[PDB]
Amino acid sequence: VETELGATGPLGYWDPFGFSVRNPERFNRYRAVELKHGRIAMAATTGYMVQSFLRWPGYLSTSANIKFADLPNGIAAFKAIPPAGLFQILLFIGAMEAFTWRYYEGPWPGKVPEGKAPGDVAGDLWVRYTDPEEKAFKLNAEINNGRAAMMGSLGMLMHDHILGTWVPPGF
Amino acid sequence: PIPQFNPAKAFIMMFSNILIICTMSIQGKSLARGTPHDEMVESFGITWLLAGTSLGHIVGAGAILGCTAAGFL
Amino acid sequence: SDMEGTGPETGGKVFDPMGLSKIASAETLAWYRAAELKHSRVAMAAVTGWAWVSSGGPLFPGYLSVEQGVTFESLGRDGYAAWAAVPEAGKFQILGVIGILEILSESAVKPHYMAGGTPGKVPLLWDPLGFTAKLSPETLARKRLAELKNGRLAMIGVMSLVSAHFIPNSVPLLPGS
Amino acid sequence: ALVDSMEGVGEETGGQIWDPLGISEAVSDEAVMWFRASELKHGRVAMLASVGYLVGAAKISFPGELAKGVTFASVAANGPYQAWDAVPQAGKLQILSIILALEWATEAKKPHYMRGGVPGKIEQLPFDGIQGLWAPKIKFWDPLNFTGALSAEQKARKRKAELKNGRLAMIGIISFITGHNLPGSVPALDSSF
Amino acid sequence: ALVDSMEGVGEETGGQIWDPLGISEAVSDEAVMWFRASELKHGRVAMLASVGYLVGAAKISFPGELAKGVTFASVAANGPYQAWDAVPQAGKLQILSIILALEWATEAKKPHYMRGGVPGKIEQLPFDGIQGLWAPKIKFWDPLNFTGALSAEQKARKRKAELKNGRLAMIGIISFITGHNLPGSVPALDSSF
Amino acid sequence: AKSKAIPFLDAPPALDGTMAGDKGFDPLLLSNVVPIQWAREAELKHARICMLAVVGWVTVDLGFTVPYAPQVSSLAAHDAAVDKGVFLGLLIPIALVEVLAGIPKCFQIMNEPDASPGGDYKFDPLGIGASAEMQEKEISNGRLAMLAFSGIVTQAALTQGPFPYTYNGVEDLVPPMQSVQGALSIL
Ligand code: CLA
Ligand code: CLA
Ligand code: CLA
Ligand code: CLA
Ligand code: CLA
Ligand SMILES: CCCCCC(=O)OC\C(C=C=C1C(C)(C)C[C@H](OC(C)=O)C[C@@]1(C)O)=C/C=C/C(C)=C/C=C/C=C(C)/C=C/C=C(\C)C(=O)C[C@@]12O[C@]1(C)C[C@@H](O)CC2(C)C
Ligand SMILES: CC(=O)O[C@H]1CC(C)(C)C(=C=C/C(C)=C/C=C/C(C)=C/C=C/C=C(C)/C=C/C=C(\C)C(=O)C[C@@]23O[C@]2(C)C[C@@H](O)CC3(C)C)[C@](C)(O)C1
Ligand SMILES: CC(=O)O[C@H]1CC(C)(C)C(=C=C/C(C)=C/C=C/C(C)=C/C=C/C=C(C)/C=C/C=C(\C)C(=O)C[C@@]23O[C@]2(C)C[C@@H](O)CC3(C)C)[C@](C)(O)C1
Repeated sequence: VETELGATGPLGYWDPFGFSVRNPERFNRYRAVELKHGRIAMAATTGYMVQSFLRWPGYLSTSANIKFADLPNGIAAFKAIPPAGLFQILLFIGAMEAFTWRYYEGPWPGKVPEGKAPGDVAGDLWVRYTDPEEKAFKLNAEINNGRAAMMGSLGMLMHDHILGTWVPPGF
Repeated sequence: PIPQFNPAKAFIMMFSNILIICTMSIQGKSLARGTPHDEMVESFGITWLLAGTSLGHIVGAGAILGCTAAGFL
Repeated sequence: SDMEGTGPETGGKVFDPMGLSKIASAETLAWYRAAELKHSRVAMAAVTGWAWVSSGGPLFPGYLSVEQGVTFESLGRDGYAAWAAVPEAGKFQILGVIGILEILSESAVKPHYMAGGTPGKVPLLWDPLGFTAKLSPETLARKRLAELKNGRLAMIGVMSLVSAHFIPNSVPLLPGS
Repeated sequence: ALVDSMEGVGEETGGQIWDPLGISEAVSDEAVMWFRASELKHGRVAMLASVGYLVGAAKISFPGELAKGVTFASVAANGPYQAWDAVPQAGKLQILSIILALEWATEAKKPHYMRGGVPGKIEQLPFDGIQGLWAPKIKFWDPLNFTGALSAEQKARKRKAELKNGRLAMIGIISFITGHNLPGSVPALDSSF
Repeated sequence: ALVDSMEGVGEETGGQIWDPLGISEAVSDEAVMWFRASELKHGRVAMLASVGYLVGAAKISFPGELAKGVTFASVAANGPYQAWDAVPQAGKLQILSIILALEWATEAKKPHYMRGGVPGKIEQLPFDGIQGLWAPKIKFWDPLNFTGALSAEQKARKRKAELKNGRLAMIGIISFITGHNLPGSVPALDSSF
Repeated sequence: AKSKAIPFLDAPPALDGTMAGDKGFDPLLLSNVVPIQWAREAELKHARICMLAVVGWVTVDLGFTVPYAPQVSSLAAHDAAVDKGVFLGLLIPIALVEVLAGIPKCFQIMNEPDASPGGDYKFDPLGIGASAEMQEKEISNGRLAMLAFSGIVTQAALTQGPFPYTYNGVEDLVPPMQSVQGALSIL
């Protein structure tokens, strides 16, 4: 599994604990888990940075008298969302993952959907890169940006739970 | 050499250095012209980085002083 | 194990009610004997000092430190009270000489008692005049056994003195001070 | 080595591997050897910590003077929680310097425990063989050769006892600190902890 | 030469080479010759210094006058430390001139103690064979042939005694100076040291 | 052939196995441009100057001071010695050694085919020996002393303080010295 995607940077194939050398047949599940984590992390990092200088106009509920511009930046912004809005967000995520972008087949654990690639959701109406060098570069860029976004989103979460902002002190 | 606590001064000079290095040209060879990194390392060596950072520092000094005279930094 | 130390008053056998052997090797038994012998000799010196000073004794004639105001007779007759009246320079001198002697005892015996050797045979500080330079090997074992027995009795003696000083009316022959 | 041929097992969890998270079979042998070394170091540190915390909570201080002007009982007047901070700075410096030297010396030894050594077998003389550094041959583990009268089977049984006691000691020292921090968490630990 | 075939050894450090830092193993033979020459010169200087410091501490002075107007007892009216500053500068310059001549003529001899000579074996007549300079044939070491009645074994034993006394004398003179400069460090110096 | 230090950069072709201190660490490929004996000359001169500078800085800061010198810290020692007027006198041994040794040695490194290597002044008065193990020790201590003097000067200018050159002394070096109660509060 040393020649697969993600083993491109200065470290080559970097598996210290050896998850995929102990179980080489478990690489596809780990790749799907990493790809979902990376995509959620890119969305989270972009939301963290963009909510600081961009805010929607108008109200959020028009019943709890809560504005888009009144939610501060972060965890407290998710606090001030009304319970119906939280229910709708969870319904959107559940419908988005259980049926539309389905990362897992199988009864309980979820292997990989058929003979597709790990993280090969959406389908049909999605850009399919030909020219395998370009496809390999695009996929490796996706994976590496996902990993960097995981670390960044974790750091901003660590900052937000001990401050009022995700910006570290001194910045 | 570094600015006195100014992060905006750091961004102008670093961006000028990166822009100059990507937009250099020696003997028709250039990163922007579609000419690969490894052989430009092979053909020029440290002369590439030295010339690029010298011109980038000149350009960054001009841009920093202009934006200081106008108002920003 | 077999070693020295045993004899009469126990039946010619080793004394250990609580086990404290059968978890000990040759190195550990050598450490046991070295610690026993050092404690024994220190305790014999300690009883010979406390008994001489507290009971009677002419005490050392002289002054003890010409500058500070102390006299040999001004130290007193109590054991612990006179030790505190010894000056700090004298205490540090005694402790430093003892430490130098034992560090050289550790670094001077090349078959170390924990790596061979004989436990309790420290270099120097024994007979400078060679009183036991002609004794037979059979007689020397008797003297070593006598040293061990007198040392154990002296260990009990020093702890009796310490108990009588700290908690009064313990050790009934020893008085309240 | 593999987690199957390892001295953890124990008779309490049915005589098999307790691992309910599947960690032992999800990683390679090098990670398992690192985990065994970390568990053993944790257990020994926790045994020392539990005994020291019990002693400091019973207010059993040394007779004498810690620093000139600072009594052992003066530091141990409060509980073990407010005790390490009452130590003078030089003493904490010397303790942590000795621990630093021990860790560096035991890690810089021939066959590392992840590269051919035995995880948890600390070398007897960590400060021996270092150029320009001389130390006495006091052994780090067993300065007195207590485990020289022990056979291989007795050594294995006492290694099993060491592992079980280290696990219990980790639970106990975390129990002590949590019982001080969160009163009423541990019912036995009353006030002075 | 080699540090193995040298005369230090001694029964105090068991009977082997004492060197705990491995100085003699990292350096070549020439540095060992320099170390032995420096050790022996240090020991002889320290022996003379210890004897002179004890004589000055006992307030023992020559019957007479050091400089015209300055009695020996006038200089020795204080401790040995505040006696060197009471000697006139001319006398100390003459002492240092004789010492400079002795050091220069000692090192000017042939087979230097690195380049073939024996380290610490200062030859009998350092001021002999020098053009433009004349001196009587008073020997530097043993002007009286005291070590001519001795055999080889007695000479080796007394060389070992010299080395041991030199090491003890260095410890002693450093103790004297440190006790004067920092009182209370060496408890063996009452006031006049 | 990848470099030993950087496992993803290629090995520099001018550093094979000799010239003690060779860790295979040469990005920028400066060995191709700068001649390698000249670079060793510069490295070992910097190393020796930095070793002496570190020891002098720490020794003056700890309190050791020769007679009639200004009793100041090593941060203000330069200005104090210049104001006293004797710090110019240090230049004469430096001028002697540096001119009459370095200038012919640099010229012979650049010109002469057979010449002594960079740090090889053939000084060795005692005769310790210039073994390959000793050269590695020299260059390791020199690189350490270079980084050390850089850190010491930069921290001593920031704090204007005592020997540890941190904002709170050795307590910044050892976090267990500083209020372990907060660490215990999360256990
Ligand atoms: C951090 C300390 C530590 C470490 C490194 C280990 C490591 C190990 N244990 Mg172990 N153990 C510990 C603490 C630890 N244990 C404690 C405290 C107990 C008592 C409950 C046990 C009880 C125990 C049993 C009964 C067995 C093992 C076994 C093993 C080995 C195989 C399991 C494995 O791969 O997990 C790798 C482990 C880790 C990577 C550590 C993960 C630590 C997580 C992050 C902490 C989660 C704790 C959580 C907060 C709950 C704490 C509450 C608690 C205080 C009550 C492995 C060498 C098995 C064995 O030896 O078989 C050969 C076995 O049968 N352990
Ligand atoms: C400066 C004085 C000096 C010098 C040059 C030497 C030199 C030598 N000694 Mg020696 N020695 C000295 C003082 C000195 N000694 C003293 C004072 C003692 C008494 C403790 C001894 C006790 C001693 C023993 C027992 C033996 C030697 C041996 C040797 C030889 C081999 C060891 C070696 O390579 O070390 C080279 C030494 C140095 C380069 C000196 C480094 C000193 C450092 C820089 C300073 C450290 C001092 C330290 C802070 C303590 C100062 C306080 C003090 C007052 C306690 C060598 C010729 C061995 C020998 O002869 O075997 C053949 C041997 O067995 N020495
Ligand atoms: C490190 C060596 C050393 C140093 C620096 C000093 C320094 C000093 N000594 Mg001193 N001294 C020393 C060793 C030393 N001593 C020794 C070893 C002895 C015992 C013999 C003495 C006995 C001594 C006396 C009795 C007096 C001094 C005095 C003095 C002070 C004045 C200088 C003077 O008159 O010198 C005199 C120094 C000597 C006579 C020592 C000579 C040392 C050489 C090397 C020995 C020669 C060998 C041989 C045995 C000498 C006799 C040979 C002859 C019979 C043929 C000065 C502070 C005087 C004083 O108190 O202040 C005025 C004073 O009255 N010293
Ligand atoms: C006024 C200054 C002066 C003069 C005129 C000389 C003259 C001489 N030196 Mg000279 N020297 C001087 C200062 C001087 N030096 C200084 C300051 C030093 C440094 C310490 C030296 C170090 C030096 C060395 C190292 C050597 C000379 C040698 C020589 C001689 C060269 C050839 C020769 O005749 O050899 C034949 C030698 C002689 C004929 C020797 C006879 C000289 C005696 C000592 C004259 C007696 C003078 C008398 C004591 C009055 C002087 C009083 C004074 C001490 C206050 C020559 C006579 C060389 C030589 O061979 O001389 C030994 C030699 O090797 N010198
Ligand atoms: C990188 C090396 C380096 C540098 C740049 C300095 C720099 C400094 N040190 Mg320093 N030091 C160093 C290493 C260094 N140190 C080391 C390694 C040590 C430990 C051994 C020390 C120990 C030290 C102490 C203990 C002291 C300094 C002091 C000083 C300061 C004043 C020095 C001065 O005035 O010199 C003046 C130079 C001289 C007087 C000698 C010049 C030589 C004369 C001109 C003759 C030239 C020779 C001639 C041609 C031939 C001989 C002639 C004659 C014999 C006939 C200055 C900031 C002093 C200070 O002020 O600190 C607060 C001070 O007290 N340092
Ligand atoms: C219709 C919905 C489409 C959704 C998908 C989408 O929109 O994807 C768009 C997309 C590409 C694409 C496309 C496809 C996806 C291929 C297909 C699409 O076409 C269709 C519909 O098929 C269009 C197309 C071509 O565009 C790519 C999006 C990529 C994205 C959004 C990548 C975020 C990285 C963030 C990082 C690396 C953060 C690092 C954070 C780091 C490194 C930190 O440490 C943070 C830091 O704070 C810390 C902790 C402390 C601070 O002091 C300092 C900073 C601030 C540094
Ligand atoms: C085979 C082998 O060699 O191993 C050996 C080693 C060893 C150790 C001796 C063994 C053992 C046995 C022992 C002694 C095991 C000890 C176990 C022990 C003593 C475990 C304490 C748990 C305390 C907890 C979980 C506290 C929770 C606390 C929680 C969850 C809370 O925060 C409470 C709360 O959250 C709720 C619940 C709801 C929230 O709304 C409100 C809050 C937040 C307040 C073995 C395994 O038998 C054999
Ligand atoms: C043949 C053979 O075997 O040779 C023999 C030779 C010989 C002589 C017979 C032998 C012997 C026996 C003897 C008598 C050995 C004696 C050894 C002895 C007596 C050794 C004293 C050390 C005192 C020290 C280090 C003081 C430190 C002082 C220190 C560290 C300080 O306080 C300095 C400091 O306060 C300052 C100044 C200010 C600040 O900076 C802070 C600090 C706190 C750091 C041997 C060993 O058997 C070997």
